[PDB]
Amino acid sequence: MKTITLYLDPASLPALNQLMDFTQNNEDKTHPRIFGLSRFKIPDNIITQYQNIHFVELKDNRPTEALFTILDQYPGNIELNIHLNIAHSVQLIRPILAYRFKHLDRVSIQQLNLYDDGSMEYVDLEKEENKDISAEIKQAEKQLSHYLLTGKIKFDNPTIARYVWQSAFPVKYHFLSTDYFEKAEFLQPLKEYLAENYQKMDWTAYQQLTPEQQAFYLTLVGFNDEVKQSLEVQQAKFIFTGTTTWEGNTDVREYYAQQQLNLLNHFTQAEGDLFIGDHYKIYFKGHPRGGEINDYILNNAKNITNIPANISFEVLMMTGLLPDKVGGVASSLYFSLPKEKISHIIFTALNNPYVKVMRRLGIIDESQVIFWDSLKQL
Ligand SMILES: OC[C@H]1O[C@@H](O[C@H]2[C@H](O)[C@@H](O)[C@@H](O)O[C@@H]2CO)[C@H](O)[C@@H](O)[C@H]1O
Ligand SMILES: Nc1ccn([C@@H]2O[C@H](COP(=O)(O)O)[C@@H](O)[C@H]2O)c(=O)n1
Repeated sequence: MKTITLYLDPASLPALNQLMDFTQNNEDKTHPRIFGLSRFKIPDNIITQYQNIHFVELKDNRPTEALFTILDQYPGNIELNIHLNIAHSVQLIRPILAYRFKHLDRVSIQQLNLYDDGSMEYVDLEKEENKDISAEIKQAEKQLSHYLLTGKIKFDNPTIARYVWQSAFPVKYHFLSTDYFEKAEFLQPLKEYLAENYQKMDWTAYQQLTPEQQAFYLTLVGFNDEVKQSLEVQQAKFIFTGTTTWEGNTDVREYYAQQQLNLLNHFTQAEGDLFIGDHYKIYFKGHPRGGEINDYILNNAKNITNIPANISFEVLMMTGLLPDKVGGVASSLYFSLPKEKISHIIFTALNNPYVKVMRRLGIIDESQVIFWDSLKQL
């Protein structure tokens, strides 16, 4: 019948893996594709090369009703090939299942490919440390079953629910950390349950594409020549990475802005706690959703070369353009960065789930961790 490919992600890391999927499968100009990537604008010159190509907005972590207008265009039996954010998988598939409900006879779910949002999945798993994971799976399995038959979301364990899709669909997980599932002893039943339905995110994907596909991908992720040449400088490089807050609260937005500027100053100034040297070129790699937090850095910093916030950090590792050193606020980008390039990771005590994930992984050592409120105003 007809296979329809849906690419869905309100965040960054899954959309990045999914655009690699699109690249590897881009010889096919007619395969039906729906792009719900909040953080990614397919270039119009590329859009015109394709047909059966669609775009849907996401709101509240899920495709809007406009998804239905698009699917209505394929009146035959359709099998949906779905790519999702793991943390948001339940919401993202919500409207698809509501469409399926109305068109049971002709609409099926072929397969799921799922990708980590990032650290969030691991932070949340860390909170599941003192629970019977075995029992939790079997309960989530049952509750997923009720979701698929009523369309109603009710989960006793919303975290573990994100990993029981194989009880209903052919599934593949792509993990930022397969080492997490191995080292976290409490999660062994999960690891075993997932069996061979998971792999690690493959960062070597880009070097195995053809030159034409490589340029194609860089055009998807917004990685222009200007940025390429800005990083090829004949000098040692430090990239300062920013963060963002998921709180529209103005006072908090400005606080993050103020603290992050102060953090940079600890890195780049002589009097700083994290002073790196005088012999580094300084770059700002802002969070893609930083917004006014990113603006605050640019407006208030000096001798700083901006790498536009929209380019994901991992693209620099695709293209072998990693700097000498990287420091900043704890980020999903630190999970896949070679350990030799970590200057310092800062967290926004002993029982911080995020500190624990990164301690478990070897990303930060037995080191007395650095919170950003623990730093003097320079
Ligand atoms: O919406 C994309 C981002 O979601 C963030 O998670 C939010 C969530 O969307 C919101 O509804 C509420 O639950 O707060 C969460 C953060 O605690 C993710 O953190 C981010 O990675 C994106 O997926
Ligand atoms: N400063 C930053 C922060 C995040 N990012 C991208 O966004 C993703 C999610 O990062 P966070 O965990 O910081 O939200 C990362 O994997 C990275 O691709 C970035 O490219 N530069």
